[PDB]
Amino acid sequence: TNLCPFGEVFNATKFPSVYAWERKKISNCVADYSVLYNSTFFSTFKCYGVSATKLNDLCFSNVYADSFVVKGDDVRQIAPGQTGVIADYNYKLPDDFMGCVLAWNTRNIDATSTGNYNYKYRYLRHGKLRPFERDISNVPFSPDGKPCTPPALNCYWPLNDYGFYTTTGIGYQPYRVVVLSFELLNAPA
Amino acid sequence: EVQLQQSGPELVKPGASVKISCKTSGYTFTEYTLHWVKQSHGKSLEWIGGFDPNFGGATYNLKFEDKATLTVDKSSNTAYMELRSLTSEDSAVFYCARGDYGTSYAYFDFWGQGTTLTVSS
Amino acid sequence: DIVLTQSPASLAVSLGQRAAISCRASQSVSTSSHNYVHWYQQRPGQPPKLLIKYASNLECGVPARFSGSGSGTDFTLNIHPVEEEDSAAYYCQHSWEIPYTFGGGTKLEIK
Amino acid sequence: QVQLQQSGAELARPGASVKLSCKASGYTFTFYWMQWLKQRPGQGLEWIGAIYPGDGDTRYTQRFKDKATLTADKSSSTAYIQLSSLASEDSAVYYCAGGEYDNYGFDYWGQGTTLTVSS
Amino acid sequence: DIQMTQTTSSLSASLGDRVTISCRASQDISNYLNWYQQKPDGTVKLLIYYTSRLHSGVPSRFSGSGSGTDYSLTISNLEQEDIATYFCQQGTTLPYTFGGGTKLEIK
Amino acid sequence: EIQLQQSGPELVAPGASVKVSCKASGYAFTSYNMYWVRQSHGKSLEWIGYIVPYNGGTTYNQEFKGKATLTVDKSSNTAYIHLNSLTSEDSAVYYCAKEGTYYGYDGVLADWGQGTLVT
Amino acid sequence: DIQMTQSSSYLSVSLGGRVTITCKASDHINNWLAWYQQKPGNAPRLLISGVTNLETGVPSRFSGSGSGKNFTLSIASLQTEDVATYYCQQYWSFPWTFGGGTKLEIR
Ligand SMILES: *[C@@H]1O[C@H](CO)[C@@H](O[C@@H]2O[C@H](CO)[C@@H](O)[C@H](O)[C@H]2NC(C)=O)[C@H](O)[C@H]1NC(C)=O
Ligand SMILES: *[C@@H]1O[C@H](CO)[C@@H](O[C@@H]2O[C@H](CO)[C@@H](O)[C@H](O)[C@H]2NC(C)=O)[C@H](O)[C@H]1NC(C)=O
Repeated sequence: TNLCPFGEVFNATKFPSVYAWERKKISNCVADYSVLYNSTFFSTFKCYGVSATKLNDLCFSNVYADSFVVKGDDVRQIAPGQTGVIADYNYKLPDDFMGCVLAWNTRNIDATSTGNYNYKYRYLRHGKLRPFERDISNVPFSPDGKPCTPPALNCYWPLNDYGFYTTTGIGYQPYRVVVLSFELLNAPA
Repeated sequence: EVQLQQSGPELVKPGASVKISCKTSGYTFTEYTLHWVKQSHGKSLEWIGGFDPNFGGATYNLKFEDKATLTVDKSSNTAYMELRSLTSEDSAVFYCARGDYGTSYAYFDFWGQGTTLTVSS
Repeated sequence: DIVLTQSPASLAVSLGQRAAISCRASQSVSTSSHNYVHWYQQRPGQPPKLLIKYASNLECGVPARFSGSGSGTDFTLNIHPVEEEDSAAYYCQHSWEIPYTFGGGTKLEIK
Repeated sequence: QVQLQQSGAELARPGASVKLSCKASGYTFTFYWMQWLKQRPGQGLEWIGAIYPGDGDTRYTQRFKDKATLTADKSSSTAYIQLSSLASEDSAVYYCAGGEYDNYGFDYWGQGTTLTVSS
Repeated sequence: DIQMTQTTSSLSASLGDRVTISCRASQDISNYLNWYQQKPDGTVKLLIYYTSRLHSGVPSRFSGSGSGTDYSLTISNLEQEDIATYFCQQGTTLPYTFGGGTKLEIK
Repeated sequence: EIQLQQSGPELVAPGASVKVSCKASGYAFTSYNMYWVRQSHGKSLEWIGYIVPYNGGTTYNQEFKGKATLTVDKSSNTAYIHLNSLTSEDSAVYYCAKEGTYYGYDGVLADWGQGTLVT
Repeated sequence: DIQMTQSSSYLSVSLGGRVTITCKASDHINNWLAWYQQKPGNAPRLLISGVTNLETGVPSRFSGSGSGKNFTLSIASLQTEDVATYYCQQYWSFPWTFGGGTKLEIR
């Protein structure tokens, strides 16, 4: 009677880039959990903490659905642990997690023949970031702390572009991601 | 040549919708996208929202998310911009601009003649 | 979102000198590879037209007198040879985030 | 850096209502919760209620169910608790606090405003 | 509601020694405890967020430990700057609750 | 290339305990899992469990709850299985496997070792 | 413990023919299946991830089919290498049970 808005966040037309991932809280509905069981559409579908039979248990306090776009080589970093250029600078999952990580290949949409330069990823930042904390600030990095303005002496801009094409391999093709996170915590539904 | 055109201009009194069209010609329609802008008689431009004919969906600016919707017929290669709840501030030009391939658009290279709305009584 | 301010408001130039329209951004726009700002001129009563893509590259079908500059927050448009036809409104456009806003707009008047 | 600027001191009169504040700047406000804590003078903190400013979802405790009503505005990046039906007992210190992952503690804390009810 | 009982409400210690603050829970909180510092100005900051020593931007003289239902944090060598009140917070189950706190002062 | 290799062939009298390694080389070992399947001579394939490398958390099929204790050594990228209370009827090859580098599902194995053998 | 069995352990089709291997399911698996292949003396290799997505780096004769409970796999025509056994595996429950196998020996 009230189907949850999985039909908005999964089938969207522009996922945000991984430095500026969004989040849509979903509550007070009924979750279908049966249209995302196609095994040749998605790729990963790996879940920690709970099994992949979530149609029965109503882990339904809230479900936070983050979503971004990563390169094919580093969709493995969307996982607990996993030190790397994506996962300790852009989106750090905590060590415990009841979350569900889903991903899928989108060479058809997000990659062109001339070259996509619209998705970004922050690659160089002062230290690690904690679980679930994002950064959107684009100020130029300098390894001393004091600020620069590049192209001056050995201090660059803290972002890069994925550079998506349609001629490259699998590992450089875009993978759209959506990360659920069940947060049961003794609430009403 | 790249041929973009809209329909004729129209005036509608406040409280009624309007369906602007944009017919295109000169390229394969499913490759490139279409976008729309608005500029109110001496002010600056602003981006309304684009359509992906290949993927099927549509994206919007958050400032225009309610009053405008986008709808495309793929065979006739016409996009149907449509507004509702028109007031005096929705009285401006309306261009039908062409971007790049889906979810990679950065510059609207080729444009159309543009239609003007004037709410009246 | 991101708002673009323009300076000067109405710059008047003559044929022997150059015109400098300065489009300053709110936050930083550039990455290490590209610079995400594109330009547009608009002759009156007519739709706009692309001049510069990605702040340095000029389009095909240009009179080769339009070339941009700047990286970071500061961006500008250079017209070193000036003649009669480029008396129009000139617009800035950023591509950093999904909502794209356009700039304010300056005019060019010749004595 | 991330700071939670909070309101200054206030004075009130019994039977009235006070609209407090908690300004959040430096991190994204629409994505995470925001908890409200009340400290009696010389006792431990107690959890009043939490608000998710993405759509105004709110979770109160059992004691403070009818005294406090929480609301927040997205564009101002502020949260509002409005204490209601004030008696002489509510003279305390009110902390606003919030963080990214709520299992791993409330990281960001306000300065802590105080409130009194006299004549 | 889970209640947590800091049995000691005050403490006295020297400088440079090793002090220890205990905190018990009513039911097994399944290792979701975290320690808070309240300096006497009014500002409150976090020290450790998981039980066993997961630090968040703090000098390493604080090193909490303890598992199950009985927990404690400790300072290896004291300093004159961190004489404050220390709270243990429960985070297993909403509604969250806090401890009574132990006040610190020189010997 | 992704190169996994176990130890040499093994042999033991019943009632004893065996340890056999599986050295991983050619990728980042803290990323993928390490699976362990069992295969008797000319028979089907039967599971033992899996092990996450960075965390050390394990999960066993309940056939082998008191027979195998999985462990791992993150320093030199070597995974182990420590067979305990072993008897006959265990005479089988023991493969160590991991998931595909671009698939991402749990049970799908796409990179196998050579194979040990026990008596 | 969900189960996946095959009908025949032996199936003999001559070279250049057309084979059909089938694996039934005990309970319901949505769409999640995998196929394997091992010549004796080696380790098995992944063949068909999902029901009909071929693994990259294989001949394109194979194509799985079927949904619901019943599942199958067809080869276009045999060669000198496709004389090995084939395991049908699900990955929908926890114990990812394989099949009984099916050997294709030349008649
Ligand atoms: C996204 O779009 C797909 C279609 O491309 C949706 O899948 C359909 O779901 C409806 C309702 O259950 C079915 O009737 C269709 O047969 C499905 N089509 C296919 C091809 O699977 C999907 O539900 C949408 N939303 C999500 C959550 O991904
Ligand atoms: C699961 O997803 C796959 C891939 O999106 C679907 O297979 C596609 O189906 C459409 C419509 O029949 C075809 O036009 C495509 O060519 C198919 N692609 C592939 C890779 O085969 C499949 O139908 C979906 N299944 C379910 C359960 O909806």
